[PDB]
Amino acid sequence: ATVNQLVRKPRARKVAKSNVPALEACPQKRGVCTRVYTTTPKKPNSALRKVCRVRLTNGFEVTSYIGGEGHNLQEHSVILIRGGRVKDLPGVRYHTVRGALDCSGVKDRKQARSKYGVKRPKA
Amino acid sequence: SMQDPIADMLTRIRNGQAANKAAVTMPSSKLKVAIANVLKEEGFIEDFKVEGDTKPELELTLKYFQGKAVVESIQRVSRPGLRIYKRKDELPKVMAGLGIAVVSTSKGVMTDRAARQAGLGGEIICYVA
Amino acid sequence: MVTIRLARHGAKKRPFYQVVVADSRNARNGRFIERVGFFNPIASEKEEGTRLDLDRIAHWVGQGATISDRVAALIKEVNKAA
Amino acid sequence: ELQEKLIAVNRVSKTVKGGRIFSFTALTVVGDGNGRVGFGYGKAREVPAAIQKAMEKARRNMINVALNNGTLQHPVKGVHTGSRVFMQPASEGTGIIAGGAMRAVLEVAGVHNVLAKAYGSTNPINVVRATIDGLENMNSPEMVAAKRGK
Amino acid sequence: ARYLGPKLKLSRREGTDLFLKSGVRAIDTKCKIEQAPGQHGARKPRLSDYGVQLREKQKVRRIYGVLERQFRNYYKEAARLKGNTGENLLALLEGRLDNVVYRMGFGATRAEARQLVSHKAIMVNGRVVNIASYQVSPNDVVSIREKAKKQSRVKAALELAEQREKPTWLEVDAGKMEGTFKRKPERSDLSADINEHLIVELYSK
Amino acid sequence: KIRTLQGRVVSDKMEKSIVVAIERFVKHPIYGKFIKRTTKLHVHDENNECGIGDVVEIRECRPLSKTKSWTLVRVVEKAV
RNA sequence: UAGCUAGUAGGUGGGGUAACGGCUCACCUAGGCGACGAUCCCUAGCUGGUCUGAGAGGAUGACCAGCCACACUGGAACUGA
RNA sequence: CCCGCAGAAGAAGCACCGGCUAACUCCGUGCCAGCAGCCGCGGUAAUACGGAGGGUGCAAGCGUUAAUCGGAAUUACUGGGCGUAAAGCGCACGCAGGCGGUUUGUUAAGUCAGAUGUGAAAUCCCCGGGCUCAACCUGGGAACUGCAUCUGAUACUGGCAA
Repeated sequence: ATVNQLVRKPRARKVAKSNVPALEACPQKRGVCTRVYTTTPKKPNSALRKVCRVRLTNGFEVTSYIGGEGHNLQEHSVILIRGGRVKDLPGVRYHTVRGALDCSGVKDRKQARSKYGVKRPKA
Repeated sequence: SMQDPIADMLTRIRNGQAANKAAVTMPSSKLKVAIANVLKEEGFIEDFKVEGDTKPELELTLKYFQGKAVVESIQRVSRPGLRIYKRKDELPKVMAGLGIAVVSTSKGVMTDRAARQAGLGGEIICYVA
Repeated sequence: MVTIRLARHGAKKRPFYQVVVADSRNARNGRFIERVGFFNPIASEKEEGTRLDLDRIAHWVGQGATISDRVAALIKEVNKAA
Repeated sequence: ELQEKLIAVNRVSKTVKGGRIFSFTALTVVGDGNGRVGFGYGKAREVPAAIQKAMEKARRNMINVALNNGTLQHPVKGVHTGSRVFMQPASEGTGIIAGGAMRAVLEVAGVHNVLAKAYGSTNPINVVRATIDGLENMNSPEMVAAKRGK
Repeated sequence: ARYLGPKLKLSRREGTDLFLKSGVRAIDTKCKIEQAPGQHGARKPRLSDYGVQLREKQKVRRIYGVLERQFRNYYKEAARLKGNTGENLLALLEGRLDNVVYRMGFGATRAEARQLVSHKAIMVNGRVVNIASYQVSPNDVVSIREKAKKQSRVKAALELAEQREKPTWLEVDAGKMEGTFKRKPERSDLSADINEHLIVELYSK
Repeated sequence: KIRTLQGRVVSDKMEKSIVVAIERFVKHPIYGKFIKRTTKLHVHDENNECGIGDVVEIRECRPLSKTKSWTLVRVVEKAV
């Protein structure tokens, strides 16, 4: 383009909306949850995986996946949600926070201790 | 139509050097003879002469040392659609000073060195490789 | 009025004053007209640590400025010589 | 004493009547630490012979690159297919800063410190032969002096 | 801070004597060089370029016994100053008080020199210096006061010091367990095994 | 001396009133082009001397009324 | 978001401020602004600076300084330099 | 801030170990149990899932997330592109803009020199001083990349006349 074309109209950027409609740029929010679900993965892999529907305090309704081994979620309880996305299941972009608020942690886990939030035993 | 003869003959000599000619002819003006004088005093071009009153024209002859060309590259930086202006400290140094720079000053047109001792800023014309 | 007060910029438990001329109604270390000198109370064995410009303060006294107690004691301590 | 070091290796295919049959390729540069740097390219059936073939071919295509002290004199451009490169002297210290598939071809040149960067798409096969002709276009003051007065 | 671990593990992993054990029998039964310990450390690991850089960084770090943050700040300060970066960095690092105490010969290892420093022993200009992060200035005096006098450790260190090379830039002195600092050391006296440029290249990325 | 500016009328005539425009070049802070720029004032005059399309200088003085703050002194190249 | 604006733009005479002033009054003119963004919408206190990148830039206005506008929500003044 | 008391005492954790990127071997699980940032790994031999032992990286902290910039030459001025990929209007004709052949004088509006006033003090930077060492405080310079005025320069554009 020629310089006159620019001085008539300047260049334009891109908004580049982020991947978390959780919005407010807040790393963590609080929810209450309503029920439990199980759904199939996509083609190249196959297993059973657990998710949960959470009705947050901002009027948003989204679904999050729960990692670990076992859980203690039923009806409604208080949990913490963090950033992060799971590529396999279509329609989830959140990870539940293990070992905080009300979601109790896993048992007997020894390797990779910091995550999953369980009181590390000192013997 | 035509918009500048300076760019015209710069492109002409570049293409002539690429095609390995031995003579280039074009009309003349005071700017042309000044730039030719500066180039010849520095020494890229062999010589020049003028002929004709009502339709004067310049002739230039290139320079060779062996089959490799002499004028490695050339381009006009100032365009009739966008001007350039530099202060004393802003005289650019092409090819780490090995090359040359054509600068038009208040005192005339000469190399960058004499401008630097005189400390005068002006116009920029072309970059010779 | 126009006075000559004291202001500090140092860290906790380590003062460092800077004598300046400004308006009375302004803050301690805020708006000021022009710096004139400084004083280091803790100082050291080194001689430096007490400097002024007698000419400017004399001019400002001529224009109609007043004095504070500590700066008056300081200038009496130094004067041209004491 | 000449130096050498491998850069990259990848497989290929032909898919002839019987099925897929393979072969391997290698590329390598050489340098004596005082300029005069060449490269080679060859293919064979297996890597241990492929690299040997590449090095034995690499002895050809020698060039002569003028160098000053330990840094390159003036900037230089470089273009080939779809890659472009840029360089700058940065006299003394700071070592050499450059991207991958560029470090080796410059290291054997002998320059102990230089600054450079490559533009655009950077497939290693194409990127090489850019610094080569870039150094080929280089001029030291003696040559330009040899055509203009002093 | 500090390492607090099996030192000859790092001696063996690096592949060269690290001068940090410094007993009397500098012999094989102590070290077992060229083994690269671990479960199956017999295999050659086939280093890469980034690995070469990281290993050189590990060697230069462990030889002088410093953590990471201090090293990064040292590189920042060296780069801020004029001159060649690598030489300036090595000269600056050499100026640490513990290293010059070791080189004077009042100890056997740098770590024990630091242990001596932390316990209020070394004396300068009639004033105690607490920490080994101190930067010595040209034309200073290193000495030991009388509370730590008549300790056999310093005498043993003095007797075993002569096996080293007594670098020229520092005056050996030690007539009455007293010394004198002269100038900044330079490239010639220090060992030529260390390659400066690679560290700078590593921090480039 | 007294600072002056030169301009062009391109304006109708009200009772004791003319409008003037002035021009000057400037370097754009981004692309380096030079673009003509126009600014407009209002003037208080005397005896409505000047006419449409005339060149006249100008100088500032006490604020007289809204948007009217400059007055003329001399007129050069009378008429077109 | 393509046409906006009658005390709106000037002139004449009176009244009111520390002062010129459509700051207000009665009269006379037919105007002023606009494609080099007027009116109309959504959004935000402003700088010396901060962060980042080599430079150009790009986001940002936390504390410390400078200046404004604000004291339950709407409006008025007395008093006083 | 100094001096004294037998006193090893009273004091270490956290991530990773297929490529991207430093470091691996066994047992149980066997499209279930599951990870993961992209490639994707799992049906009987997992250097990737769970445990054990070793190794690797930082350490009074280490990992997870949220947000900003460069890697991005992926808004391209310094620095990209339009035959076949995302891209040249269906063609012409012409206001408002932009840009102009070639001489000689005049003009100082651009532009360039020199001086003056002004770009508040912190910070950013360089020589030093001090708190046992730095963090932190501070003495003197440096730039605030402009603005305005005055005196000069006339090769190139600009206004003038032939």
